[PDB]
Amino acid sequence: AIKPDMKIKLRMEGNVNGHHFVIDGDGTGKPFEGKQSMDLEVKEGGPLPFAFDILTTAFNRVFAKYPDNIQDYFKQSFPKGYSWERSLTFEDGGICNARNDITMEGDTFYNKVRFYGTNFPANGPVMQKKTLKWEPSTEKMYVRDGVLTGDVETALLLEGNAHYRCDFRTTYKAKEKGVKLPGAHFVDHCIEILSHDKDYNKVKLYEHAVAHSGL
Repeated sequence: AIKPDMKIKLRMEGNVNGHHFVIDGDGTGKPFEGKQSMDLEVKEGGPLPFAFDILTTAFNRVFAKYPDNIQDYFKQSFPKGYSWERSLTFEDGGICNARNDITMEGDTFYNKVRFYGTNFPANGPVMQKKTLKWEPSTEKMYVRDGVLTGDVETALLLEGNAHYRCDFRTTYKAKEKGVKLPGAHFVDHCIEILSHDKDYNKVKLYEHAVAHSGL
């Protein structure tokens, strides 16, 4: 069902601190190598009045290198696909909720992304655009009440040698009843903006991910 080379199509509609936007994406990935890249364009609401870095993790865990010894929930969820809901809790009270419904049509994944942020302080690094990047992290994967869940404790690097801490919780649900849940495991990952224009209206994004048993 999943080919060594797959395409990505994306539309995100969201609002952060009452600021509405629509952002489209076009990309390619190697599901078996755990690599994806995409070109993003802001279609409405630009130039965004907040850090682009808070949207980047909302822009498909099907593009993770899984070893044989861990059940790959994400490749086995296709062709029907799966959804996730995610909460982002920042140290300064900022909160985001994001959801994605992922379908596959031939060699292409379609992503319907929604993103909602609120309670970011006007003087904070997100609304002042002082964020530099996400630090690489490890996702902890386990089952909570019959639902595959993942936790990430990570941080944004800010200008002036400071970090801005964020906790992620994500839940993942296959469209097909019957897709067996995996055992607990880890996913190492890195996300990078490879290129951008002046106000981040056009952005090239890269992600690489590897699943392991922590040895």
